[PDB]
Amino acid sequence: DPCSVTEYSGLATAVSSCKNIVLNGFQVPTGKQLDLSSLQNDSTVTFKGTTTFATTADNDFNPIVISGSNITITGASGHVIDGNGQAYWDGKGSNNQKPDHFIVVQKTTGNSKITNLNIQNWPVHCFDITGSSQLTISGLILDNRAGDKPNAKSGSLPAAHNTDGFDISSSDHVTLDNNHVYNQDDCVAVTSGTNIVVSNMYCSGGHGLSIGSVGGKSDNVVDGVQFLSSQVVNSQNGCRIKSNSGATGTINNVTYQNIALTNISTYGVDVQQDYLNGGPTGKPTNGVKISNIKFIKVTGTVASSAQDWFILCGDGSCSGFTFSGNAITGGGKTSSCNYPTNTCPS
Amino acid sequence: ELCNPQDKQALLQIKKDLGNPTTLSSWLPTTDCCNRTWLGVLCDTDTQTYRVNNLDLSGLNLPKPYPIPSSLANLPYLNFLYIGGINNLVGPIPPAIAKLTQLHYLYITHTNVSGAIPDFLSQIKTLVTLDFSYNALSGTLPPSISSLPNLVGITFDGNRISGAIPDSYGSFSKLFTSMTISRNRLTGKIPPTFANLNLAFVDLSRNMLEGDASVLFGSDKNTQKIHLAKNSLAFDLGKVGLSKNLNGLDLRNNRIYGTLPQGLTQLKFLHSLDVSFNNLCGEIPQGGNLQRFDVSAYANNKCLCGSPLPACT
Ligand SMILES: *[C@@H]1O[C@H](CO[C@@H]2O[C@@H](C)[C@@H](O)[C@@H](O)[C@@H]2O)[C@@H](O[C@@H]2O[C@H](CO)[C@@H](O)[C@H](O)[C@H]2NC(C)=O)[C@H](O[C@@H]2O[C@@H](C)[C@@H](O)[C@@H](O)[C@@H]2O)[C@H]1NC(C)=O
Ligand SMILES: *[C@@H]1O[C@H](CO)[C@@H](O[C@@H]2O[C@H](CO)[C@@H](O[C@@H]3O[C@H](CO)[C@@H](O)[C@H](O)[C@@H]3O)[C@H](O)[C@H]2NC(C)=O)[C@H](O)[C@H]1NC(C)=O
Ligand SMILES: *[C@@H]1O[C@H](CO)[C@@H](O[C@@H]2O[C@H](CO)[C@@H](O)[C@H](O)[C@H]2NC(C)=O)[C@H](O)[C@H]1NC(C)=O
Repeated sequence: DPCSVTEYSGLATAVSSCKNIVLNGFQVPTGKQLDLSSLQNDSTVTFKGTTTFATTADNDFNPIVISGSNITITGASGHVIDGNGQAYWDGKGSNNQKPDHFIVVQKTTGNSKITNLNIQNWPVHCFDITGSSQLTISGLILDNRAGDKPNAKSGSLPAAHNTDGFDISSSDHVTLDNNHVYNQDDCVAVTSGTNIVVSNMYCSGGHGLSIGSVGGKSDNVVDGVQFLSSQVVNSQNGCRIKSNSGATGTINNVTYQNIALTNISTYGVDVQQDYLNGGPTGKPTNGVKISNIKFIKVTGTVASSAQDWFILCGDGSCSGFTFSGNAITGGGKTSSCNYPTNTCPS
Repeated sequence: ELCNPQDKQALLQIKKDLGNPTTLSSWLPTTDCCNRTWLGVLCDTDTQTYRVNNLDLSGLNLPKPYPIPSSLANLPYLNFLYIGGINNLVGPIPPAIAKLTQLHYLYITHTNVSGAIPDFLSQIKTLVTLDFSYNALSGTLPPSISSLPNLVGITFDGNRISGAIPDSYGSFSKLFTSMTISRNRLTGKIPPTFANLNLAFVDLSRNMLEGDASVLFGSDKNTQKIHLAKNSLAFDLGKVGLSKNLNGLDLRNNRIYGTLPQGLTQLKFLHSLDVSFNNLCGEIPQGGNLQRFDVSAYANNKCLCGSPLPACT
């Protein structure tokens, strides 16, 4: 059966010829890509057993790539996709070479879906979604909890770093629903896109639900993102919007609605326009417009180390912020906002 | 209602001028346009005039081709105007836009708008950014916009703009930090007057530019990204100074010669580098992040050597 893949050598044949493909749980050899970029229209790929990867210490290497139209990638009971993360982690993340993108979803269109995948131990960023349209990703568990501890190369630091769950760019009508992410960086990060929906997420250990950092990239327009009915726990931030200093662009129509926070270390809500090379400058610029941002029923408790709210907009670059029913409490550092007024909600 | 009656008339007239597209179904004449129900419409809650000051027209899927409605001029308080992702939006940028005397942020992008970028934009003194990327605009760059005193960036990528970059484009204010005009048909040399700019981001890739680009470099600049790939630039790269903030340098497919500057070693945040397909020679500076890069970052040069490449003899 050419459509039932039991070893890497049989994959290409199946992708070329088959509309229903089963991957039975094998190790992908070093430097070799689990290449689903040529999937036929209306094809289905089902993961079974445990899929593993040999070590490929290469920043530019992408282990799994997905592309096609009206495709389905899904998982059967008991399946596991292991990303060999333990072989790479060194406390420093994207800064020892490590494949930067574990799964690339590119040019995937036409009501495609990725459902019910069980993924653990991935090297750096997990999903990189790009150039796609009408895509649903639902029911996934991304478990990188094994990276929380230090290892033989990370000194005192957590071994896994920069382990974003879902990065989205240059995509339209993407829905992320009912996914669990245990990681060490952004649960979701949207740097560009339109009509993005992120619903029923459970995000633990990372940096929260984020727009940005926007600006200076190939696409610098974010328009219409909804973060709905989600949990953020044990994370650096709850809700976050960032734009890069000196850049131009637009963040418009972003809603955080019914977001529950527990044990947030740094910012309940964080909106700032002063980011320069992954760090704040304190001097926001006004080339990136941020407009029609709603925080509706963002509630819960943040850690004593945190500020409940932080807003640092540039001059005239922020407009139309709406606050309703929020209850972010517990911060021991006084909150700080410069828009809409000089006072925060909490 | 909070909605101003003239603003409401103007919005419904714009909708009509676009053929009453179904995507603007929420613009019901029986409802308050200031309540967030009308898709893409926001009113001024900062001054509490509640005049319409933020309009977003995106992905409208027009059934027929329509020009930009001149009725936009009847929303005189627009601060932010985004028109994007509309294949059936056609025709030139209309002089009605010149009546929007409070406009700060203007985007007309990913459409079929055509014709020249109009010089009347120089009259809208409040302009902070212009984004006219990925349309079908032609002609040459309007020199007068260099006089805009609040302008921080222009984004003109992906059109059919020709001719040389005006010498006047060195006269933007010290607030001006971003210039992208990639993917056009620009010819000639980068003006020496660009010594007077201090750009965080510059992208002039995929044009027909010739000659020296050293004026875009300098250890005194506050520059994050320099993107000049796929031109016919030619200068001695080893003589340039580098901004401490530089995180991306893309010079691929030019005729740049000389050795790589040793200052590359001191760049803490350099995370993207591509100097492939040029005429560079000598040892790659050893240090910093230079050895992290794939050999393909340095490939197809004249006589480069050193890690990541084979060692020099
Ligand atoms: C593979 O599927 C593509 C999907 O577009 C589909 O278009 C409809 C037919 C419908 O099934 C919708 O759900 C899908 O999203 C096809 O491309 C489309 O083809 C139609 C043909 O009528 C055309 O109208 C669309 O513009 C086109 N879309 C795009 C994005 O290109 C493929 O069709 C092949 O390519 C076409 C350009 C045309 O040559 C067609 O005859 C070809 O079969 C589908 N490919 C195959 C091999 O089936
Ligand atoms: C202006 O309007 C036109 C017409 O509505 C737009 O034309 C579209 O342009 C894109 C990009 O060139 C075409 O995409 C191509 O589609 C085919 C399938 O049809 C695909 O196989 C190719 O790989 C490619 O993706 C698209 O077909 C084309 N539409 C038509 C009807 O020809 C245009 O993009 C608009 N904008 C500009 C700036 O011209
Ligand atoms: C999108 O792809 C799915 C396959 O995943 C197509 O659904 C199949 O259609 C055939 C023919 O009608 C049926 O016999 C199968 O039972 C369907 N499978 C499932 C899982 O429903 C679907 O037709 C495609 N849609 C479009 C618009 O092309």
